[PDB]
Amino acid sequence: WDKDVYPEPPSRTPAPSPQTSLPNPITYLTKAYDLVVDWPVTLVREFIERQHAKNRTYYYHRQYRRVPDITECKEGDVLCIYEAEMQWRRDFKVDQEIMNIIQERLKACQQREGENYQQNCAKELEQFTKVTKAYQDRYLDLGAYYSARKCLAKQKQRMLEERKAARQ
Amino acid sequence: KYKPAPLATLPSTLDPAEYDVSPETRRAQVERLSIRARLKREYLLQYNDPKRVSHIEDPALIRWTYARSANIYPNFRPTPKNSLLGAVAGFGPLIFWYYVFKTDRDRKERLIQEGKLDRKFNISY
Amino acid sequence: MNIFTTSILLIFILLLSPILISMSNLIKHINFPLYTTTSIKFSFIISLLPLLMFFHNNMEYMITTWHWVTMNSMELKMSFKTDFFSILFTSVALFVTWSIMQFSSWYMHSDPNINRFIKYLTLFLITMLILTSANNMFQLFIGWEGVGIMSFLLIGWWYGRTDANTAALQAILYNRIGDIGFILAMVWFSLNMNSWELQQIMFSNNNDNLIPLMGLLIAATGKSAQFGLHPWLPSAMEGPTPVSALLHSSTMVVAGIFLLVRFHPLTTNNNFILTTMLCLGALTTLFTAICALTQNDIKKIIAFSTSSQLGLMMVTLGMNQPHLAFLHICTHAFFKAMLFMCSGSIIHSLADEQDIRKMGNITKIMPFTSSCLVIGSLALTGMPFLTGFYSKDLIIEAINTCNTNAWALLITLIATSMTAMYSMRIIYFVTMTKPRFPPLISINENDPDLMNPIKRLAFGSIFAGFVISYNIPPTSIPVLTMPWFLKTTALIISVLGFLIALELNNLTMKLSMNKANPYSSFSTLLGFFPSIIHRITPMKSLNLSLKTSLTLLDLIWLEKTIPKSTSTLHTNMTTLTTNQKGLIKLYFMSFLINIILIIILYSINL
Amino acid sequence: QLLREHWVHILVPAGFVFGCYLDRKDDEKLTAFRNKSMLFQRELRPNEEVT
Amino acid sequence: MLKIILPSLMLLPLTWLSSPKKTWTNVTSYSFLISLTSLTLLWQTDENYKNFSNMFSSDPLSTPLIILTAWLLPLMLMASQNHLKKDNNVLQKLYISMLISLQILLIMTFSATELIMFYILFEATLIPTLIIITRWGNQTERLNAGIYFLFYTLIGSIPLLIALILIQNHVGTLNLMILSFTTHTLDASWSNNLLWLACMMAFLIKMPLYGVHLWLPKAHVEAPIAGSMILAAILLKLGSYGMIRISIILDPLTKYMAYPFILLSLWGMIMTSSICLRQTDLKSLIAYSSVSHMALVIASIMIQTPWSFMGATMLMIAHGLTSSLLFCLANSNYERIHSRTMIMARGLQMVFPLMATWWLMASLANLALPPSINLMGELFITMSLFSWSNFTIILMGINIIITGMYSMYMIITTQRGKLTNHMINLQPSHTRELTLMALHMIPLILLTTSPKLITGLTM
Amino acid sequence: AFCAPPAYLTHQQKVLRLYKRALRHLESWCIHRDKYRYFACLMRARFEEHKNEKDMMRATQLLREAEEEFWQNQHPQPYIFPDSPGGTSFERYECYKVPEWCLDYWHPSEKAMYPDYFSKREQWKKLRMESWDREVKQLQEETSPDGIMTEALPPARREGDLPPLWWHIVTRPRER
Amino acid sequence: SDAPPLTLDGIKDRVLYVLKLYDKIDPEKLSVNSHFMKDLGLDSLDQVEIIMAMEDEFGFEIPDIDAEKLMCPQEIVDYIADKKDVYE
Repeated sequence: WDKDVYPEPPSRTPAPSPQTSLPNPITYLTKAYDLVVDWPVTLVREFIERQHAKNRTYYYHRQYRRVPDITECKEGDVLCIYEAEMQWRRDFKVDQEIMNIIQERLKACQQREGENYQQNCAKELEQFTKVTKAYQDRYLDLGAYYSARKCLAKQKQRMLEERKAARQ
Repeated sequence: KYKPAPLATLPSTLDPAEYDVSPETRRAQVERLSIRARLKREYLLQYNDPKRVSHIEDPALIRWTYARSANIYPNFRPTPKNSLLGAVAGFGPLIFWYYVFKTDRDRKERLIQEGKLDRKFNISY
Repeated sequence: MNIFTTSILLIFILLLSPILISMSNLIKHINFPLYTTTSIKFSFIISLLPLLMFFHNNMEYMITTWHWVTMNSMELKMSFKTDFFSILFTSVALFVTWSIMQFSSWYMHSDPNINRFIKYLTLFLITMLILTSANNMFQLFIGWEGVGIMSFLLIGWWYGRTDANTAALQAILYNRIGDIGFILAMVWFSLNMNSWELQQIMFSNNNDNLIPLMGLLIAATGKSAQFGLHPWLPSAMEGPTPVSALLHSSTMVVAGIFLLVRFHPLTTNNNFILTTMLCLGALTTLFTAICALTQNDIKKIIAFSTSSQLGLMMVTLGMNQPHLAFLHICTHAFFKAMLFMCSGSIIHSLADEQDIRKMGNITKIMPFTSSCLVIGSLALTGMPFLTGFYSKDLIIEAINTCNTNAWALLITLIATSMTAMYSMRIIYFVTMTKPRFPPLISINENDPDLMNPIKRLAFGSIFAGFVISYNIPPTSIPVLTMPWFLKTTALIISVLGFLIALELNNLTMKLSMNKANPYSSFSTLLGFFPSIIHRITPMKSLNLSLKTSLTLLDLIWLEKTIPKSTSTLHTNMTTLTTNQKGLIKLYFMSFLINIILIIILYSINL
Repeated sequence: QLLREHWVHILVPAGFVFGCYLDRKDDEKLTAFRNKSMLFQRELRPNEEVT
Repeated sequence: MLKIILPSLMLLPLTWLSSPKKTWTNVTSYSFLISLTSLTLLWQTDENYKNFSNMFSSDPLSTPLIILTAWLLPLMLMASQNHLKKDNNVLQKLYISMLISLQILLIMTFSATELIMFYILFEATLIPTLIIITRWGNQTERLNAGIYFLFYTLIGSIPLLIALILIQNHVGTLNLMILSFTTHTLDASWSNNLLWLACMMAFLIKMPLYGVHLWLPKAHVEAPIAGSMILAAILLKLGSYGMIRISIILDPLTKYMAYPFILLSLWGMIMTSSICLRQTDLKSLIAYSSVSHMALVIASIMIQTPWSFMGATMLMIAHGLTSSLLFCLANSNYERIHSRTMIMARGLQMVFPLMATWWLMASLANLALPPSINLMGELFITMSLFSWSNFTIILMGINIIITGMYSMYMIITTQRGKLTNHMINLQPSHTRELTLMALHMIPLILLTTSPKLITGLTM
Repeated sequence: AFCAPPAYLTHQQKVLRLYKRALRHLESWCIHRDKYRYFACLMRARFEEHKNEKDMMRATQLLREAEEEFWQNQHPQPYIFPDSPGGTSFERYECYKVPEWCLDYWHPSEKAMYPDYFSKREQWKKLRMESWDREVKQLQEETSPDGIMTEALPPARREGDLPPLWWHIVTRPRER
Repeated sequence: SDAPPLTLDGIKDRVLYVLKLYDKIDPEKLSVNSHFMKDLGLDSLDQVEIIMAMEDEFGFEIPDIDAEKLMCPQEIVDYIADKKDVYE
């Protein structure tokens, strides 16, 4: 749970001001709950974690070495084209998951801000619009048979248009 | 007062052709009765027929299905208003929908070529 | 922050547990109805806790239990949004369903498949709780269609009541006609915002966003009762009274309005919807009140009343008092259910005679149900402090206090009168005239499973409205500055309805022979709208599906064209090429023609 | 006796065995690029014979 | 892949030589073992597609079809175990052999890369179907039905082959993913247009449009349970898979080479869904429903959007299973009665109390009741079509409505009325047919649970 | 609903049916039974006025005007009788009204219990086959070659022997 | 809330109760077979109103086909018994 990734803003908790001559039910209710339910559950969790630690196991994260790109890849030849296209599919999937992360953080921020979502929930919306212009200019009109070649054609046509605009 | 219709037929009583006292028409009614009674009796000599291990066959049902399913093309004779309704149902609506879709797509295409249509958030399509 | 989710999942787990038991073999040994009733009671007692914590913190909650899929930047997951609306609707629905289950356990003896009935009920309940406390529009569609099919089954429980099948078909057709616009909304949002969730949809609070609103609007008109698509509510009554109450007094109809109110943030910036919510919902307060003056069947009358109240709530939405609408849903449920409960008791006591025309002296012969029925009738009229007031009268304030269309306001007040009108109609024809029912009598209401539920529901219908109106956070800013003839309009006009109903019901005597007048005939026959729609639309659509498509395309032309044409063609060519007789005098002439041809071709082509 | 009947249950297992063996032979063919690729090119650590 | 095929090539001699009292059980259980072993393909840890040789391959779009086929085999077996009960052991053995040959061909084709191998297998699928339909029917028009089937299919087959040749010559090879990594773009002239045609016409003629839906009803009616199953489940899917795998080259033609076919597909969906209301013959109703859904599949295949492809695969699998199930139910109600007609037997649910809940659970999956892969697919496809144009939700909705109608019409003219009194031949449910229903259903539950397997290329 | 009607009708039954229909619609219009009795007596007087008349002309004229007045002054939503068509119990129990022949396919482990009742089915069916063939000749002997028949069914002109076609009537389940 | 079924004695006592409360012609002494038109000189109107009163007394409806032919209290009772399937 990378907190640098998921902010989890602070929690400005309020204080209790029970000004009356009657007792708070939640006090006794939650006390009895935390008493009867959490006790056995917590003991069992400790048991499980101890068994874990005694028969521990590890697993790593796969690091995919990099390779040349479609550019430095002669037409007709394939081996290169394949070792580039699969890398590109990996990048595509990673960008999609990034989009998911942004959306999740956004919904969080929204709810956690409540009715003030129009003022304090505008920062993340800007990251969203920017990231989304990127994902658009990259992967908008490819087609289910998408691939590095079509993405490159997109990039190149867009570059040509921008450059013609600049020159006039 | 009241008028007929294709839905709300003229009920039994009000029908002028009823209350007739024609001997020929009453005889036709009694002939219908003879027919229906013969049918019901032939049916009841099987509904209760013991030693039976099967069901009944409804030849009216079978003939109705035949006439709705397979007796069609043989007795079918092409004529106008028929060829016409067919060509209509087979051509008209397809082409209407098609003009609609083509106009819409060309609108969208020229709009984008201009570079206007707000496509923000259309990331998945 | 752990007890909360614990409870919110525990209620669903409780409702599951019986269904699971249904799979098992214990039912033949066990009292499934009592089992389920008590599980529901404990589900309610659980659901209560959220209310306390919420009124004490006013902290909404949002949860994502299970991650279903990840469809390339558009994920899906079982997400709940425990806010005021749903956290309260759960409690109300359970407070009603417990009583309904007791009533059924008493009302459906002599029937074998009672455990089946109970399982169906609790399944609908699970689906409705899902729809209520759901956030993802997909989960919401799940609730939608599951409710639809459950209602189908329940209206059809007696699968020989021929017209019941047709009623169920009506229901399904109209619910699908709503699902159309709902899918429209889902699609528009998944395109223009990439997400299905209300959180990430709220950011559509600036654009036109009119097509999805039209979609939700059609969904409301369908799943609820409105002008175009009401006719399916009166027919359900063909089914039993417990479900005709549960599924048609506080559920399966409030769903559309619940959806609209959950989507209210985008409805405050569209001044068209704000209007069309009045020419659609207020109208229904007339096209059913009319039909609620001559109809004899208790259940039909009650259903038309329900349509009226739902139109009223859509009106208050149109003019932007959504929390008012929701509170009215909550309150309305209580007594609109107790009425069906009392009616079912009456019927079962008698020999299945819904008709008011064959009952009377009900007060003396049966004081309890009559007292409760009067309670409910006056509460629906708008008696000042019976949990009807605490929503109805604020609504009638706003309706005249805001910039509301004239005709809409006017027919709405007319309907507010017709409420008292047909309520006193029930009263007179059932509770004050003579015993026009058969001679035999086997009354019995001293049974607890039928005397306790009504008692609990009456206490609720008397207290909960006040309790809520004083305990909920004050969502909106009211208007408390107007003349008396605009602050007390509902009260005055309901009293007017009482007086007029008394005068007319007493005129029913005096040997004033009746006459088939067209206004009343219209009212009784619903306005002829079904009588024409359900008699032409089916006929034409089916006749087209037969003539053009089946015969004239799929059996005639698409066969005469390709295959039979090829057949005739090849057949004729074969007839030609094998019409030959065995004569060398001819075969050789043909060989010679061919030789000539070949020579000439070579000559030309060099 | 009974084998004439209860032997047939030996084919399918033998078919699966033969299938896995044939796939093993195919994969032993195409052995080229065993470690010459450009994304899984190791150093062949000691005592770790080839894939 | 041989691990999936070879045993399916051993079930044949097994059937031939096994004794009568035991061949059924032996072959059935071992086919189930094959179905089990057919899951190794699901170890798709990473995105690198699976390739076993120059002759075979697998993929996320093919694996589902493979498993579904290897699992529909034994269901055909079982559903084919009460009729032909008075037919000789040799004849029933022939029947089993034909079923198994169908299985093997379908697997080899859904796996193969070279479209020419795909094609020869796609056309060898016929012989067993034509045979099964002619030699085991119950009416007389089965002959004309088989003829139509065969000749529609071969007319399609021919120009497909001719275009495969033109390709193999212009391009160097036909292997897939090489066609991808070395595709190009076409000058978009009448030549390339007719090429697009000769490439898609066969797959379409197979996956029926409005214009050529004619051989489906005749087949599903005159033919028995197994032929109906396999048609409604796979022999249509072959066209869809071929079109998906092949359209990779014909870019961009498919933007303006689609309007007529999309229009036809939608209009046909609508008209056939309507006919499903007033079509007496139950199996004919089911067949036209299949047409109505495959039209959605086609409209989603053409426009080439990822959402669309995933929805196509979802709805494909769902319809396959659901149609097999509905046909099992029809056959069941037929063996007791011997009349397909819908209005003859009525008012059941008083003697088949459970079976209904195997009728119901099908309709709800036909009318797109969620949470079901059916509705997920219908909905994603409607999304893609809405993006492609805003004036198609109309037809989507009309179809949804007419389906919600005729599904319940079918439920209610067979399990909602009042029981007849001359159907004394109502042998109660057999554990066998109950099992078939449960097996067609349960996988729907598990896939509704975890569909990531059943998505497609884009996921 | 057991006996069947004749093809034609008579003025008598036509007028009777008009009378019953009008009186039911009046019971529906005018709720209180006192008013119902009053107006029913009035209708009775209206009838007894023209009763003694016999001229087919006046008969048809009055009948066809009466039917029009009835159809024009009838109740839109009349008083249906629950156990009869239109009501809220018609067929309500047909979902439970199973026939007997479902019995034969019971399992012996189930008909093990309920033994007595199944001890009497046989002697009932035995009361059917032993007296079936006879029930045919009774008609095939009296199948009057005149060939003009109704749907009625003659009884067992003999004694001891049973009537013809009693199966489709006997064993008809209860109404419950 | 189902009351008990109906028996022949109850049916007969009820029918006599009603046909005695009748006032037109009945001399307050009805034989179970006190034929209406023959043995009491009644009218078709009276007979039909009797049938209607019985319909109201027993909730259900008697169809015309048999209302026109009933001419005996014993026949009415036999009809009701064969309709409600009484006397197990």
